[PDB]
Amino acid sequence: SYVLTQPPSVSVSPGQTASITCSGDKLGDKYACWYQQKPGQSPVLVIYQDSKRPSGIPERFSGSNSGNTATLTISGTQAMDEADYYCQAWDSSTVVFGGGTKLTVLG
Amino acid sequence: QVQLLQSGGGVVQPGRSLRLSCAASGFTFSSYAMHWVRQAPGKGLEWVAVISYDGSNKYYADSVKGRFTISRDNSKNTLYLQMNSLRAEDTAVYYCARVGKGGYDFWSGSGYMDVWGKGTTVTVSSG
Amino acid sequence: PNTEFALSLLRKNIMTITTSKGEFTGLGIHDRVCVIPTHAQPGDDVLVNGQKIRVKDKYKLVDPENINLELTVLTLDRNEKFRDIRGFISEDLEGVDATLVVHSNNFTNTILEVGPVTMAGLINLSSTPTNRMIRYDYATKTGQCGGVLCATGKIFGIHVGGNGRQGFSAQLKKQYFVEK
Repeated sequence: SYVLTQPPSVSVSPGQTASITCSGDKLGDKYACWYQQKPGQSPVLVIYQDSKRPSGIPERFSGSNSGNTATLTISGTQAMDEADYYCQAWDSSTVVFGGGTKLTVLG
Repeated sequence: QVQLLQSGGGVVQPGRSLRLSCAASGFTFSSYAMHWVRQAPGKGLEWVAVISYDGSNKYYADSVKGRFTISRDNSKNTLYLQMNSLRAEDTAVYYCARVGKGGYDFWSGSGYMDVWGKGTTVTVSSG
Repeated sequence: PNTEFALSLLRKNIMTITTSKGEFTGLGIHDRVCVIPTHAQPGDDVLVNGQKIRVKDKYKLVDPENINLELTVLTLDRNEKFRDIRGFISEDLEGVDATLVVHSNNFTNTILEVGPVTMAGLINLSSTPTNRMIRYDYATKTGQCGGVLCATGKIFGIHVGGNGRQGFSAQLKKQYFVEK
């Protein structure tokens, strides 16, 4: 079983940079993508293929993936970014979600 | 325009079967692998199953392999998850999702998921 | 959505080639001639989709100024001939949305939409100056070396390196091969 680990929670005030990571063995040799999920809603793709942003996703979201860790960075976090964030890895033999990180935006 | 309209679900007794379905519209359904992903109450997203674009390849998470079946009808733009031998631990919201075209394995269906259905709640009435 | 050409390539021309350096995607061109990244350093035999095949001949491509082009042309000691794809080789690449077709390591049957491509020219590729490099802004992976850079009915080059933000292919030219 391939396991992806995320920190349980991150909290920042509006305008700060939030950094959410996901780690697994040789994750940098796979593709990382990121989903945002708000209460009572379906996940929404915010980053795909390590670093690409779907149209409509704010430019403050960026992604990287190297070594064993993928990182979702929110540069100038907004109140509406409060949500759970999930990393997912894929390669030919792999589709695995990380455990999720709760992002709280406060004060 | 791009839509994954889910149906089915509800309360089900353990050991029994329930079919989840999804109607796809606004895109060429027959060109995309599809996944089912589930989320138990207060838990994270968990991959459940995949079916490749033409239905020829199917894979299942260890937790449901040997019980669930996935299928698709590319003439009716429909996707199905037949849940059999249900257990309490299958209780979850079930989403179907489309594999994005930015980069993928068309044989295994592995990739990232760029369109998600609204989700269907399945509650198994067992402890 | 647009996969027919890539699937055709995968079925008749793209192989997993194993050398002592590991698995690479390889592209059969015509006859018993295929290409692989030069840093694959093939020996006297390779594995083609797992089967041991003797290398009848091999040579590294360099440009008229003796600069590495990072392509090695292999002639395989096998009876089956490759479907001739020389007519699809294209230099008609500026601003085209290109695809990488990968069949090696943890990226088999893999299609990547790498976006617009451009000629970067000379690059320091793992400390070897290498010419005729085509660049794309896309995250590539260690297991994908040899990936075929292409578009519908066009073959542009072979993926030979990258850094996680930009990837680089060695250009393919019809003039590298017997005229068709």
